[PDB]
Amino acid sequence: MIQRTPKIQVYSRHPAENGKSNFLNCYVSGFHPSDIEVDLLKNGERIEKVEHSDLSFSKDWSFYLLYYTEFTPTEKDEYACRVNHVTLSQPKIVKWDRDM
Amino acid sequence: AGSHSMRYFFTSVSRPGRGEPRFIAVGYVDDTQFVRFDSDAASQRMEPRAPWIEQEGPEYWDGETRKVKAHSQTHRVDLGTLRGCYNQSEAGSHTVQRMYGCDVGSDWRFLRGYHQYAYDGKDYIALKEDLRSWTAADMCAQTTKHKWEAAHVAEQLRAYLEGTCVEWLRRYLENGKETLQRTDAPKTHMTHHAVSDHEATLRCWALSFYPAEITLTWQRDGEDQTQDTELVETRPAGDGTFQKWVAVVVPSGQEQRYTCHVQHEGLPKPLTLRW
Amino acid sequence: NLVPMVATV
Ligand SMILES: [Co+2]
Ligand SMILES: [Co+2]
Ligand SMILES: [Co+2]
Ligand SMILES: [Co+2]
Ligand SMILES: [Co+2]
Ligand SMILES: [Co+2]
Ligand SMILES: [Co+2]
Repeated sequence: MIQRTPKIQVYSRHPAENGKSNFLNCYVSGFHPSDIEVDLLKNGERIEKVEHSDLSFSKDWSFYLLYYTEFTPTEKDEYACRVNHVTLSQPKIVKWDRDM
Repeated sequence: AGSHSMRYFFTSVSRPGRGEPRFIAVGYVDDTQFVRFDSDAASQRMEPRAPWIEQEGPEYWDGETRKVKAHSQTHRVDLGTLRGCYNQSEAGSHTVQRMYGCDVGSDWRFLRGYHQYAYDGKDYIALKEDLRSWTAADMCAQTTKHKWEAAHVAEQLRAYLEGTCVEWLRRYLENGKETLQRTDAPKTHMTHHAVSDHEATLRCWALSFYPAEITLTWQRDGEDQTQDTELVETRPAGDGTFQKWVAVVVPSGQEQRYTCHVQHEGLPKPLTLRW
Repeated sequence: NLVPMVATV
């Protein structure tokens, strides 16, 4: 089409342990069109220091991006990725599940 | 390793209210990004993204910057030409995407080359496998094909794909050999998570691998099973390596009949994991 | 090493 909804995976770079510095990733892929907004959340608040990869695309032309930030996981803190795109009637929030 | 590729990916996105399109270019050797250009960035230069490309001297960087800006201007022109051919308004944003490159085999000789172009995420025009003619998706692309046939555009591009492209790929593979020609076998393990009191998910993990190509397969009694399985897209770790998992739902107590096989270039023999 | 010329459609 020109419009396909993003696949979203939210994961740490390394297996998470409390008190040990790591990287929180949100990988968004398979989307068109390219305009997309991705935020990483800590206990519901947008994290400020977030970097992303350079826009690229797959064989079928659909786009992918990695958004990432350094973090130190704790027992209580909850993390998530919030994505908005033209295919979504509201932002989609995908929680970080440390087993995935 | 030996089959290897060099590929470039380019995206331009028009900005109809004011100014020029956003242009992003990225270059890869296999699954390693080595250069980038972003029209929004301050440098206005082709920038290194791997240590082994930083070897290259000023003449290299000047030349790649000049060429990548030329790519950007062709994309700009094309966005205008295509808006006209499809009789579209000035209101909407549109996209062009281009990918080209070359593959060499284990002997490091040319294996194949390619150049594909899309408008708004749909095929527009692509070089055929023989590198001699073009595949046009629609009648606007057909007009382009006749223009490019007359101007012998394929012949020029073919020269690059069989010449410079494979020559510089070999150069980069040599210069970056310590990483580019190193395979990083997946670190594998299985996890087990109850879904209820009588069924559980087995998840077969492959971590920290390079290159990105991998196959994870679940078996029950040694035969492939795809029902009640889930395989995620291979994803970047962020450190240059890749991750993937595959899961299967099984009756609790029956885990031992299931096996996960992992195939990767870095493994002499596929791995077999069993709970 | 980028292609040296890029023809417009
Ligand atoms: Co940005
Ligand atoms: Co002629
Ligand atoms: Co000739
Ligand atoms: Co268990
Ligand atoms: Co659960
Ligand atoms: Co039941
Ligand atoms: Co088997």
